[PDB]
Amino acid sequence: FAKLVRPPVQIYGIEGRYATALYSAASKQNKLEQVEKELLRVGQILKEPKMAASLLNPYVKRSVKVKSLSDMTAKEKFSPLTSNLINLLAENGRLTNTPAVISAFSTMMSVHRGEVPCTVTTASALDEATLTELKTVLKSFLSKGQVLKLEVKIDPSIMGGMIVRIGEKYVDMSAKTKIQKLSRAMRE
Amino acid sequence: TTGRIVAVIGAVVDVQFDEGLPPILNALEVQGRETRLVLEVAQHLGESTVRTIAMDGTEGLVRGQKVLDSGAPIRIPVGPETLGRIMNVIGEPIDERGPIKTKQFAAIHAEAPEFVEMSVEQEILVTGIKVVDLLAPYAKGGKIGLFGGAGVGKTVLIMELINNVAKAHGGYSVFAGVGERTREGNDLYHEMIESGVINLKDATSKVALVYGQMNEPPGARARVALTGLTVAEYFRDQEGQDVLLFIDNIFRFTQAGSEVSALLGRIPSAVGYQPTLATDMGTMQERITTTKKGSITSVQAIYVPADDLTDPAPATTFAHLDATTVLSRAIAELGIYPAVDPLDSTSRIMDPNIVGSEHYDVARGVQKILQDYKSLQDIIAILGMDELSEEDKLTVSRARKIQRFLSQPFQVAEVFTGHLGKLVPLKETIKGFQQILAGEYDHLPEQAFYMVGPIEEAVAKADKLAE
Amino acid sequence: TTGRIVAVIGAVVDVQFDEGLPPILNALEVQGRETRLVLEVAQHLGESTVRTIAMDGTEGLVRGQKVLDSGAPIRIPVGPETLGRIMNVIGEPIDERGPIKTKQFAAIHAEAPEFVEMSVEQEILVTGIKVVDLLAPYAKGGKIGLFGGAGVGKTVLIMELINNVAKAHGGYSVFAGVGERTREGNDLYHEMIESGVINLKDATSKVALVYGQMNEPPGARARVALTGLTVAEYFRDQEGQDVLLFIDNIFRFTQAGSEVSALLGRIPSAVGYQPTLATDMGTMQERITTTKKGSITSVQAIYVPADDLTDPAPATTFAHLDATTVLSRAIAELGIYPAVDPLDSTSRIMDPNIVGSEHYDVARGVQKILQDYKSLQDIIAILGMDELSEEDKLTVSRARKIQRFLSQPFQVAEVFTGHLGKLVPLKETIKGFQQILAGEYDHLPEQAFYMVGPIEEAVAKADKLAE
Amino acid sequence: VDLEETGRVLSIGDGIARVHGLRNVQAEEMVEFSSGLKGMSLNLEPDNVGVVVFGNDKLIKEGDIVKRTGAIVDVPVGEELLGRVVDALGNAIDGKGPIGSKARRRVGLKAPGIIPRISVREPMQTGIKAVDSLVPIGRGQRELIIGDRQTGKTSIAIDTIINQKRFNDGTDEKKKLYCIYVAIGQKRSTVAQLVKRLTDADAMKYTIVVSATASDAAPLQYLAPYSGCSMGEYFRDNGKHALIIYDDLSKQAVAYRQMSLLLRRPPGREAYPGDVFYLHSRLLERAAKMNDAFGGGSLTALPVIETQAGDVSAYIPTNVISITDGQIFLETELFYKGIRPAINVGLSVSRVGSAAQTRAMKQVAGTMKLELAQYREVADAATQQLLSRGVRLTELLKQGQYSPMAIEEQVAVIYAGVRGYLDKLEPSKITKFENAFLSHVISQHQALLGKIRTDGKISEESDAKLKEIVTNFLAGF
Amino acid sequence: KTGTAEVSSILEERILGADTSVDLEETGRVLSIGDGIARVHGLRNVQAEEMVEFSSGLKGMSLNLEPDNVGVVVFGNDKLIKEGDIVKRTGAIVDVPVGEELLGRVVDALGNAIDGKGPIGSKARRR
Ligand SMILES: Nc1ncnc2c1ncn2[C@@H]1O[C@H](COP(=O)(O)OP(=O)(O)OP(=O)(O)O)[C@@H](O)[C@H]1O
Ligand SMILES: Nc1ncnc2c1ncn2[C@@H]1O[C@H](COP(=O)(O)OP(=O)(O)O)[C@@H](O)[C@H]1O
Ligand SMILES: Nc1ncnc2c1ncn2[C@@H]1O[C@H](COP(=O)(O)OP(=O)(O)O)[C@@H](O)[C@H]1O
Ligand SMILES: [Mg+2]
Ligand SMILES: [Mg+2]
Repeated sequence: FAKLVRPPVQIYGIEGRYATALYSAASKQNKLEQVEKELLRVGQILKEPKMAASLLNPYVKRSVKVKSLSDMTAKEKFSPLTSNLINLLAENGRLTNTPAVISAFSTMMSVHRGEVPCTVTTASALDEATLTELKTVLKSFLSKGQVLKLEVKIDPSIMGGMIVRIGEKYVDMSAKTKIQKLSRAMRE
Repeated sequence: TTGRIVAVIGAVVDVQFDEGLPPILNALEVQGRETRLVLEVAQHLGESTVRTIAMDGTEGLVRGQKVLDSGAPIRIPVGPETLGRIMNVIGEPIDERGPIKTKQFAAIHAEAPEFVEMSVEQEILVTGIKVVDLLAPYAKGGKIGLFGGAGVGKTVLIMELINNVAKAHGGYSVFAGVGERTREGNDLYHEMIESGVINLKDATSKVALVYGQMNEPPGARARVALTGLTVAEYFRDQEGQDVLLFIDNIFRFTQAGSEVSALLGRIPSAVGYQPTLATDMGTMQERITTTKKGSITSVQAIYVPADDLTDPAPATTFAHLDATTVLSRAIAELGIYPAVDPLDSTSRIMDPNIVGSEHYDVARGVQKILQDYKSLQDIIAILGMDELSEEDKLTVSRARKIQRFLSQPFQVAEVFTGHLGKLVPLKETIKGFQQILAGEYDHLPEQAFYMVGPIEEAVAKADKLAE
Repeated sequence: TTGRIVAVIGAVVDVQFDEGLPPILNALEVQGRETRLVLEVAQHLGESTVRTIAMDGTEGLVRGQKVLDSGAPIRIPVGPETLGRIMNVIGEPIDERGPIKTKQFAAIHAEAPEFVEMSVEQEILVTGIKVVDLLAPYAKGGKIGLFGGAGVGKTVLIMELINNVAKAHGGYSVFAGVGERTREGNDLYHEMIESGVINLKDATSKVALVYGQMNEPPGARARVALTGLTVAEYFRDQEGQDVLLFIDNIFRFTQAGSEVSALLGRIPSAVGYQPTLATDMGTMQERITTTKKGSITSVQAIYVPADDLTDPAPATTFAHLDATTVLSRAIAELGIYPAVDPLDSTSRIMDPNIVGSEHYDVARGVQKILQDYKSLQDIIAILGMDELSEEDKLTVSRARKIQRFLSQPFQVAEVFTGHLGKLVPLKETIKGFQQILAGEYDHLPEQAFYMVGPIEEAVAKADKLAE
Repeated sequence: VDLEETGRVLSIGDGIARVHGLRNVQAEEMVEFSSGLKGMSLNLEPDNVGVVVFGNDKLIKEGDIVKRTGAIVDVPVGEELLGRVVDALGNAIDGKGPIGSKARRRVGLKAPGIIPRISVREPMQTGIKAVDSLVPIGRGQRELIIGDRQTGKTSIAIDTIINQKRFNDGTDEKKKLYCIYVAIGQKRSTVAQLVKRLTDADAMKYTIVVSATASDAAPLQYLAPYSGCSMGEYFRDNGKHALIIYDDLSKQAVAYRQMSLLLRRPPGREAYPGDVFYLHSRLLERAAKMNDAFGGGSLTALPVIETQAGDVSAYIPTNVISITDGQIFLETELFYKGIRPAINVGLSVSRVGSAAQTRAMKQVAGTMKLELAQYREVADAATQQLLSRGVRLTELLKQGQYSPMAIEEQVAVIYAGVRGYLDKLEPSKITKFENAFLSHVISQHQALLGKIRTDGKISEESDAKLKEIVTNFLAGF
Repeated sequence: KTGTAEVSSILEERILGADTSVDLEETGRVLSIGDGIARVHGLRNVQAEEMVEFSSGLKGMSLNLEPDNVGVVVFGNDKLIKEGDIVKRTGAIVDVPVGEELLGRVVDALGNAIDGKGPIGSKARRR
């Protein structure tokens, strides 16, 4: 078979297989950025209430769906890769999980351009200076060229401190866990 | 309408109809086939796909062959021109005597007569056979189970029933052979030709044969009972007469249904039978009734797996039977014919409210005396014949005379007995056994009752052999 | 929080919370119903969906309907104000007497007592029943179990035990009827009202009733045993008292689980039972223990499917009991009542260091003679009781006398048979069996022992038989 | 197309359609297919709806239009149904016109709780001596009739129904009993003959017949008991007395097993699902006896079960024995021998109805039960006496067919038998005596029987006059 | 739901228009192989119970024709067959030689002599 080039992050499931096929197809020939832009475009194109209502009805024949999608793709001037992907999803009847593919490829493209999603959780918000030093130290955690994608949720359930996720790495300096640890130490 | 074969797993074929789907149970013909292949729809998988059970070998089919939607279920030729003609499940003749020419076609998937097309009063079918008509009368439009099935006279009895019913009441008959050995099928064809119930020359036949062979796929052996039912339903409704329908074998009907259910991918139920066993049997057995126009009396040959009467197959068929006949090897040894076990035979209508008080009392007396003789036979075997009283030797003599009188000579067995067949009416039988029980004939020899028609023939035989 | 129903299959409902997910066991309220429908959470499916079991009929649930999280598991009213009342799964009174006014609620899903809480005391509880007291002596504070198929005497025996034990009981009592007849619960309610054990117009009621009878869905039968357990636990832990917890029928707690397990998408285990049978049974049955904070003397009626003690449910329950009492249909067909099988029944306190040496010796002698009789039975049944040595005939006679003597007339059966209820103190039981064993009563007829109190009543019966 | 109140059949096959749409369809709601059938929406799934079709799946096709009716599965109930035959959905099948009913009741409605009920205090007369004297059935009871193939169970049910005419022709509204006969998985020929038999006995004017014969799809056989039970619950809740006879409840179990297996559910023991016990208890818990604060009505139930080769410890027989308030074990050995009704009084019990039995019958049947029990244990002097008396009683309890007896005649006959008047009569002639004796008391001495019936007891003067009658008659026989 | 031909290799081929240089009518590419069963992609013109021939010299009988793939049963050890192989139609249902040329010869299930007495005469074939 054709030795497909594997994506960086492995997505699994039906969306995973379709997205890995698309990523392998795009990586050779080199069209990942353009195909991602086209995928984002079709993200809205199909979302149109008329098109969505006409594509979620399984009683319109697959022939009509494929013809309508060919007309839409021609009317939008896509790469042959995206047009063939939409045709393939339509033939197999996998339109109801099309967004999961566009989502998957996004997750698959973000890692391609080097990104490590991050999460920070605190009892209360932060002052921008402290957020800046967090940015600096977390970028210290990463490697070379690996941009960071910070997210700062606020969880009052914890009683203070901080909780930080960098990919699968996890550091929990929250008051709640220290309280739990010390309390359990007492009871033993 | 035209679709394409998309899948072929064994005897299951998945077809795809881009235009319009055929309802369930229709028949589709595969175009591009050296011999007619018919597929019966059974599911609607969605995406315009249907799943069909094949009625013939699917080998040599290609993913994409065109399939033509007939538009109605399997339609067979029904009429008076099917009498004496063998034909498989889809109605094509297989006796190589040309097409079955008829002006009528009937779909094999019909519905049982509504609640108002139903006779509300029981009846009795007089077959002209002493033992059957006395100890186990055959209800009109009621299923009769027939046991034994091995060199005891099942075929000769079937042929005699055919002849009597076509001679007394004038109705015809259908013989649906479900899962039929081809050797025995040909043998039966020739036995019918010899005995005369089929006539290849003058077109005066009395039987329509419908063979679902034993090497047809499971989807064909499961439907031949329905083809036979259709052929008989024509005569009931359209001709307005009483028909006989011999189903041999019924266990093979249930077994083929089970195989089809498994092939379609359904979880088996009790002993690995189809989950739809009760309804699969009921949909057929509910078309063998006594409508207000005619009636169909069915005779199922029955096989009991593992000799277990509680196996789901016979446990489900016995729920439908309205009578029972038990041919026994132990009675063909004695030279009695038909070798019907007088005591093991049963009937639902053996009720004084249905068959009348006199008939009921005669039958009960005969059964009681036969049981008494059976009990006394142990004493004879052990303590010796001397030990009997005089009110027991008399019962032994009377029971032996009754056993002899229950035997009869058939019209379809004149090349086995040297006598001439008798069709004994009912009143003759009841009077004969009433007289024998009363003791009016205690002075005659036992052999004067062997293989004779009415009682007067026994008198004449006694005169002829004593003088 | 607020989620929306997405699936509603049988009694299993899927609810999607976009905001905070509820933990497991947490209860939810379906908003928009005529009555209160509580959904107990059971799984997290990902994508912010939770599968739940509905504590009431789910008909009328619409996809997209709104469900409101409650924040805590099913909390029921507990206290001394739940005595004389009738409750259901979710703590709602069903006696039509007003809300249960308590100042303390208990979640029905507490954890079992730790290991440092168990109590090792082992006393003997005298029930006034000869077979139970002699061979399988019940213990105070222990778990007891009555095994038996349908219609062998489980409920009659448990009502006799209610009567006896819970009349001579100064502590509280709790009857949880899970999956039994509703008219049986009504009869129990009215028997208690008449017997003074319940005061509808006072505060001297000593029995709390919980009821999830058979008419209720599978989600209510599963989680009603837990409600009874919680009501009993309060009276144990908090009030620090000695409780009686009768359950009937506990099989219906596991059965109900296997009804929802199928719908929870879990692979069935042995005979279609949920894969988690033993774990659920254990978590339920280890909360009924007698700890150091109090005592629970729980009697549980356990139903044996198709009279099969090899079934996973009774077979698993056996390991959670101190004393058993395998009621048998074979014995019940002989007329013996209670049909306790003396050889299947066991007990932990059948120890010479707890019951004594005369009690232990007598019990073992009775068991030995009954086992010898069981060994002989197969030969006795065919060859007859004449091909037996004299010692064997003596054993047969003694064993039959003992079998009959173990039968007793209960007071709760006064209506059935018209006899008079009898209690038999332990000393009288031991003395009577000593006498029968020694041979003191070999001149009496075995039918002189059938259904009598102490043995002197057997002697009086024999004297009356002589007349 | 309105994808909220209407959907399209995604996939038919097995008798379980999958529909796409019906976004506002309630669980267990009834929907109507385009062709004409009806279905019940079991599985509300995220993407479709599993509708069980109450009919033949042949008529349904992928693409058809399913329209929700808007109401939970319910059936028409009322007085308008008496004398009519109806399928499992309340649509008449006897062709006598539209059913025309004003009230509709849910088939899945829940049984009454613990407070509405009250102990069984009234007798349900069956006109069968063996049943009425030895295993009495009260009103509100659930008395299983369990037997084999052809042993006379439908005969018990039909004799009960035919016997209720003495009360349904009178004026006392507190004794009239309205019968319902649910026929499940049963030959339609038998149902038609049974309906003719009832019409000939003038027993249809107060009888409903619900049919789900063997040619009817599995969902209809699964749903017929609930339709019948709602038709009976109407009378129960309206202060009247009803008597529903499910026949059989094992055919319903087979239909439900088919339904479950076709849905790919985990088969259990004998391939029956786990819900079979719930299936039957849900149904038999509705035969209650309401207390006077709720009307005082009642709904008796006489479920019928067909054991297999006499196996009473099977799975479904044991479930229904754990659900019902008694038994009437009909034995095939006895039936074939000659005893009919072949009730095996040894194993047949009635836990509840013992206290509802009539005093006049109570006193006589008590000694009858003791005598039969003693005879059962010895099968010289006292032994010979017990054998003789037991055989007399056993031949006394034999009965004809479709000839139910009033309680007073049963009292007279059993009294003659148990007081030893037939202790000299040859054991064979007892029936000949019986059928003769009744005629005598049914002709000349109506005053005595009427007084017994009105007073509801065998008073001492009634006892003396009955003694005189029996001895004088036995003098000239 | 899922199909066995939805593997990312087939979808990759079809996305960039590489499915037109492969003759998916008389040839196929093995998707799976295991325990003597191969699942082949293609062979759109293959008849039920027809014999296909793998690239490695083995034979097989195509029994299960599903929408996505063909289930072939291999006539020998599946050691030699690897995912991605090439399977060619033979065109004819399985048949065997017949005649008096077989008498006294030990043959295997397909009419090949296994007694080492030389070739098998064989004038006629039979399905
Ligand atoms: N009391 C009776 N006296 C004489 N005969 C009887 C009596 N009851 C029933 N029978 C006979 O038994 C036969 C079957 O009776 P019935 O239909 O009541 O049994 P069943 O169990 O309903 O049968 P099935 O199981 O086939 O429905 C009848 O034909 C009838 O003649
Ligand atoms: N009425 C009869 N007279 C003479 N012979 C009979 C009669 N009935 C059956 N037989 C004998 O029974 C044997 C078996 O017949 P048949 O029933 O046709 O075969 P099978 O039992 O295999 O179907 C025959 O050889 C025949 O001689
Ligand atoms: N001690 C007893 N004396 C007489 N009969 C009894 C006794 N115990 C049980 N029975 C019989 O058993 C029946 C009650 O069975 P029960 O135990 O209530 O069923 P289950 O086992 O389902 O609870 C009664 O009808 C009665 O005839
Ligand atoms: Mg009970
Ligand atoms: Mg019946």
